[PDB]
Amino acid sequence: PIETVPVKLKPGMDGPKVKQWPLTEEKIKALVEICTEMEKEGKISKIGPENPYNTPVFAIKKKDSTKWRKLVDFRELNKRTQDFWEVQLGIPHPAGLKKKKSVTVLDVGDAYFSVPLDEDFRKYTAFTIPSINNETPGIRYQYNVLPQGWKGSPAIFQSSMTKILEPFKKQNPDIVIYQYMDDLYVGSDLEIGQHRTKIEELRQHLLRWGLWMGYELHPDKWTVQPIVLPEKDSWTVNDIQKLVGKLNWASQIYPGIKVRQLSKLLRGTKALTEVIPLTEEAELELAENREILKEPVHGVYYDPSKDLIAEIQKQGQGQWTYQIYQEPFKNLKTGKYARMRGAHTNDVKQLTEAVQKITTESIVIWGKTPKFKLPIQKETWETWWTEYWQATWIPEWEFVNTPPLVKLWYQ
Amino acid sequence: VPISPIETVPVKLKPGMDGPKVKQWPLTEEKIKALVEICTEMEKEGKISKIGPENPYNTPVFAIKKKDSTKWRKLVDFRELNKRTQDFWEVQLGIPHPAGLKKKKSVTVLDVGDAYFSVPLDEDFRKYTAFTIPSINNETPGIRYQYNVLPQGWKGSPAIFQSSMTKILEPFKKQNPDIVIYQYMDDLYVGSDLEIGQHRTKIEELRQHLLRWGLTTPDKKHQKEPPFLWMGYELHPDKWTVQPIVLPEKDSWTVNDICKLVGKLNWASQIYPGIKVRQLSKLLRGTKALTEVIPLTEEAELELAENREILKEPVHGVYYDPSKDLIAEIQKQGQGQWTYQIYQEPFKNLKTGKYARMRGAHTNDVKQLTEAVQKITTESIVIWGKTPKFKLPIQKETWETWWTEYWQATWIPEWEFVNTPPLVKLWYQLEKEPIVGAETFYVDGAANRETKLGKAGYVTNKGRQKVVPLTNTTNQKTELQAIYLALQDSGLEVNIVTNSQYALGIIQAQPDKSESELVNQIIEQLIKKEKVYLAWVPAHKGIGGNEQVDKLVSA
DNA sequence: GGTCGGCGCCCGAACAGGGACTG
DNA sequence: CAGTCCCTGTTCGGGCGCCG
Repeated sequence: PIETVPVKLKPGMDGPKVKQWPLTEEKIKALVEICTEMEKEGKISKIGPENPYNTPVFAIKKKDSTKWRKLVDFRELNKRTQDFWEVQLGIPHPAGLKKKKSVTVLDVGDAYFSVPLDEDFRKYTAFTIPSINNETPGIRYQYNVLPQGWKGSPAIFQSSMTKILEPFKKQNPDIVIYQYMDDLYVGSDLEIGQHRTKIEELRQHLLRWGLWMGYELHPDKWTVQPIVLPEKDSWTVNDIQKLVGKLNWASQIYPGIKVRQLSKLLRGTKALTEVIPLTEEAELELAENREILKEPVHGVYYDPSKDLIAEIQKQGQGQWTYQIYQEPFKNLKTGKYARMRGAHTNDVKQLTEAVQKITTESIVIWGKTPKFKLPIQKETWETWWTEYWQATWIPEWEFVNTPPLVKLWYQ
Repeated sequence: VPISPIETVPVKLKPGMDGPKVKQWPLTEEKIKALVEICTEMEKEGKISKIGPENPYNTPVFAIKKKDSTKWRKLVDFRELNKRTQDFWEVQLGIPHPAGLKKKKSVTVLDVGDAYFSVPLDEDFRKYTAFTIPSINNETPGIRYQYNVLPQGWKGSPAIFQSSMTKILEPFKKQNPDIVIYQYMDDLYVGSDLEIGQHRTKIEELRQHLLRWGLTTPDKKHQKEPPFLWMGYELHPDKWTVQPIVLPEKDSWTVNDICKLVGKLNWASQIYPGIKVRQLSKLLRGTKALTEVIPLTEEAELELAENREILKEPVHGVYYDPSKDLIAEIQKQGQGQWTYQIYQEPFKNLKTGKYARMRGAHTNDVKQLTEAVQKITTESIVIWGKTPKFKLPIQKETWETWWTEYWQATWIPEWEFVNTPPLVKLWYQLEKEPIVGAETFYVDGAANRETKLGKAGYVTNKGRQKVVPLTNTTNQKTELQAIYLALQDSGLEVNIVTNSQYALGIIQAQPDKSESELVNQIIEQLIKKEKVYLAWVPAHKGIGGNEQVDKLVSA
């Protein structure tokens, strides 16, 4: 008996038409039980081939989670409804969420099933469940409530969400609450003990309205990865050549970098392994360049209208560096991740984990999901990435092949 | 017109479009008799109805022969209607392969006849399915009908039938969960582990459950005893094989003949291991005419004779056993070709296959092996829904050296090493540090965009030097040529310093094959070396001999 | 015959996007 | 400076096979 919020696509665009990719047996069995149960609860209903729209669907398990979770790749749909969740019902981003001692994520996706979806928009939420060896044709469904993973769902539920959070925000005014997709980010400066206690208070505060998760974060302990120069005592020709190329590449970010005196040491046609003593003018040029790399880049600031872009570099031995920017060489944040799951045995698992950790930090700091430039081939990525995904959202990505040149971000 | 028991599917036209209005083709008198004989029969059964001048739409119609039968099939040239009809989402996501079938006690195959003619069409949509049947006289106006059931030739007929058929089978599958029903268009593979007695009871239960909705299961197409003819295979209680494959024996081969031959070979490579189409597909490159005669090369005639000898022996696959693990083993067949077999017990192949794509201008065997594993993994999840264990002809240390040092993310699932030559290996290893006591080469190349002329050379620390004039070249080819010179005139251990990102980006990927002859010559020189260290310096910065050699090859 | 849909392959044409050089 | 040429990769379309 709830009124439906009318939703329309962006002008001059049709719904998503993305084919369903093959799914493993443990995933198809998980989707059949969930779709049958959701159909029994009236959340979804079967459709036919007269619906020309479709969206891929697969299942996941969150970190340390046994139950399967239905996930839809609404990325193509979210691109075609972008003016709705940014212009009309936009959610403000609290700048203090990243300054809290502890932030916890809660999967509130089960609450969207309480609000019905607009009748005219249900045509675009269509998806298909495949069968093993194509035993049967595609079993198709469509969403009758607010779908999990659609950017229009938290915008419609925002009015209902604020009224539920008002009794808790009044009792705890110093606690910051942000909502992005099917997740709820709660950050506070409380001690870790009473912090988790206030979480359980909100868990029961949400259970009495018709809604269980525990992932913790510590944004105050997030570090950046600056560009570092080696502290070598004996410099060879090859060492100075690599240093010049690295400093020359770093000059595109820090305009004050100079390599004039260091290039003067590479005047003769010397052997690479030959040791070269650093002149007095070169030792000062090396010390000044180290200090410039300590300085922050001039003129770098976040633009809310520009899209975020993240580049990842595999540096081997379980080391992965990343940079987030909107304009080239104007990087908003650099970093490095190490010893993640699958280190020294699986690159795809580490790359999948790295994309998740980067996207999580982007939601806390700016409230946006960046577009990734992944150092992997497409077919390699599109084959295994679903086997390691543990998040309810999915960022956009493209595939690059930039062979290394000099190692700018890792020593 | 009575109401069909099956629910109809609402179909619309694309907004801002009217129905088709196209003139009928001139038909042969033999096809006219077959059409009027069928049109009058389908009209009696309530499948097509007469229409008057109030229907301003029309579409062509013709008929082709049915395979191994005197009956004809009616088809409609709906090419103009399909353009203006709404888009449909096909529910046929793929193909049912016999390698995914599980061993069942009893098996029954049946095919319903004129199935498109047993499923109704949307009432508001029948007006656009108007067609004219020309009479034996060109002056006779002709009889105009409209379809009341799925027309053969319309782009929505298969998509509507496959979804309507699944809806009818859902109540039977819900009441009979342990019954496996492979549903592909108008063919039903019904198997069960029930006793042979209760099997035919459920078989007749389904033939009556399908009869309640207007679907007839004739006893002519009914199959109760093996071997079953299903999806172009021969299903036996323990093995399966494809129906007999016939290759053309043309004395004069056209492009069309080669295309048909390659297609049949691709179909055969599923169970017939060792099929190669490399040299036969090399006959289809750069050709323009489908009917152009092309002589067979010596490498193509040998490849055809080998494939003919493989098709002489009888091969057979087995069925999937979910209790034991899935195993896939790959062999390097030819330069750019790969073959694989998927099995659970030794020499009992579930199915075979091949992979041979050339991705990129420069690649190695490790890249191609990774591509094949991915092609097999996707194929396995389609059929069996799981990733098989791999037996790869690559050393555990060889792969460990590759993926750890490669800059891209690469990975292979759980696999073990099999010692079946030829073994995939890395042909040369670039050193990570400069080599002590090795001659250092500073190379560079340049060319002119207009003259297509340039130089390429090097300067060493021991005073060695060389510059070579080059004709009809580019800036990239010279910088590669400068490296090739440094590899020719150097000892077994050599340090090479370049400023070409393009040249360095190709060599560090450790390729063993390339479309460029200059790269293959560089690869050949790299294999002969013992220690090779590459390094990149920015050009035009006065670095070592890189500025000295940049000025020599300037023109 | 010159219908539709599904799936696979092999080829070329067309398109795309980055790197080094030039008015 | 923008505008190319060079190069390489992807996407798409058009053939053939197979099935219904």
